[PDB]
Amino acid sequence: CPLMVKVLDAVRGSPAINVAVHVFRKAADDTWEPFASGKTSESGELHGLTTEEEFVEGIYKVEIDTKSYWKALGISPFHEHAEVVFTANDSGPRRYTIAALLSPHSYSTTAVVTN
Amino acid sequence: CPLMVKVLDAVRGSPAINVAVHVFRKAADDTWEPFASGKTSESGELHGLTTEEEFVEGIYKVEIDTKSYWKALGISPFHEHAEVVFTANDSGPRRYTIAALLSPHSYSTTAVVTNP
Amino acid sequence: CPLMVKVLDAVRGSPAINVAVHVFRKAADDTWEPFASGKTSESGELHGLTTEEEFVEGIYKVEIDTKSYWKALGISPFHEHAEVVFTANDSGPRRYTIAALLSPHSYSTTAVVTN
Amino acid sequence: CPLMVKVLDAVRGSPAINVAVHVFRKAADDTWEPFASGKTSESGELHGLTTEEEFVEGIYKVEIDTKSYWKALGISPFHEHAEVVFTANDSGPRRYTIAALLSPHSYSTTAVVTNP
Repeated sequence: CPLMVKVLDAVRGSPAINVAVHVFRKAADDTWEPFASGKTSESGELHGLTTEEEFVEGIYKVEIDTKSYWKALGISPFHEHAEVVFTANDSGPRRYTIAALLSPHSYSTTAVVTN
Repeated sequence: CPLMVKVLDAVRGSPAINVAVHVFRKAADDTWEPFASGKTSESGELHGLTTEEEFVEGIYKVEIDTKSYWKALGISPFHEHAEVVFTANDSGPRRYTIAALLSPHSYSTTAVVTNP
Repeated sequence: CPLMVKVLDAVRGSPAINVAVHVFRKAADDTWEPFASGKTSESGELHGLTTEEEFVEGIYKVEIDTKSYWKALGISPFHEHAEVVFTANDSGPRRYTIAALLSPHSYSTTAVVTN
Repeated sequence: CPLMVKVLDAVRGSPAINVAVHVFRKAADDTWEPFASGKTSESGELHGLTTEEEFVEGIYKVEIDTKSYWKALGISPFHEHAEVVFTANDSGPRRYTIAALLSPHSYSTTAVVTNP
C-alpha cells in the first residue's frame, strides 16, 4: 500500500490499538471529502487504506482520533484529534508512512517517504 | 495573554522566526471561523493573539504555516502546515501555550495549560 | 530478538541507514561494558542484537552514533550521540524496541515494550 | 546565563517541577567530572548552573533525572534518565538552552544555541 499509518502510545510504551483513523482528500472546492478510514491493529498499524490507482497526487489529510483513545484508557486528553496534512507527489515510486507518537498533552508526527 | 504560540527550528536549534499563525474557532454551524492571526517574532514567540474577554469557551484550531517557513529557506517540506485543535476554557479561563518543534518531515506539538 | 533498535531521520523523512549502534550493560562496579553492536539496515533497523539467554535483567545503555550519521550527510550536528539508558525487567515476556527520531539539534527516543 | 535547562511534562501539559539535573564535563582522561547541578523550579526551568568564566570549551553531559521525577508521582518509567551530550563553546562562547519533553516511556530533547 502507498499510504500507511502507525500510532504509538508514549505513556504506556506500546502501539496505540483500535485507534480510528480517517483520511480525506481535498476536493476542487477546497472541502474535505472521505477517502479512506480504519482502526489501528494490535501492532498499532493500519494497512490497506488505499491502492496505487486510487492514490493520485493532491492534498491529503490524515485524522487520528486520539481523544477517544485516551478517554477509553480513562486518561484526560488535550487535543480533539491529531491532524496530518500533506501533498502526495509522484516524484518516482513512493510509499507514505505517517508515524504518530502520542501523549495526553503532546503528539509527534513524522512522515517516512521511501521508494 | 491567554493564548500564546512558540515555535522552534529543530534543524538549526533556534527559534523559528516569522512563522505565520492562524487561529480559528468552531462556529455554531461546525465551520471554522477566523479568530486571530499573527507571526512569530525573533524569539520564535507570538503574543497578543487575543484577550481574556474575547477568548471564550469553544473548540479552537491553531494553524501554524510550517510549509511557508521551510519554503522560505529553500527547503521542500512534507506537511502543508501543523494544525492544533482543542477545546478551551471549558472549566473556566486558562492560559494556553502551544509549542511546536519543526523539522522538514516531522513536527511535535505540546500544550502547556496553567491558571491565571 | 528481545532487543531491537529503529532510527528515523526527521529531516529527510526516511530511515537512518548505516548508523552505528552500541549496547552496553552496567557491570557490578558501575562501569559500562560492551554487550552488542551493529549498524542500522536499509530500513533503519537493527535486529539480532542479542538472545533471550544473554539478555538478563539489569541496566542497559543504547548509544546511537548520530554525529557520524549527520557528518556523512554533510550536515552539522549538535549532539555527540544519542543515549538511551533503561532497566530490563522480567515482568513476563518482553520485547524491547528503542525508537529514535533524529534532527540536527533535536532527537526523540521512545521505548515500545510488548509481550 | 550560558547554560540553561527547561523540562516539560507531556502527560500533564505543564512544567516539570523539581527535576534534578547533573552536568558533567569530560576530563583530559575521558572520565566524566562533576561540573554543576540543580533542580528545576516551578516554571520547569533551571538557571544559574554556571558562569561564562567557568563554562569553557569541552564535551559536556547534561543528566536529567527523569526516573526520580516519575517515581515521585507514582509512575514506573522506562528510562533511567535522559542524558544530553555535546561539545560546547568550540567556536567561541554561546548560550545553550537544553529543553526536554517528558513522558513515562518517551522523551524529546532539543538544544537552542544563540549568541550573547
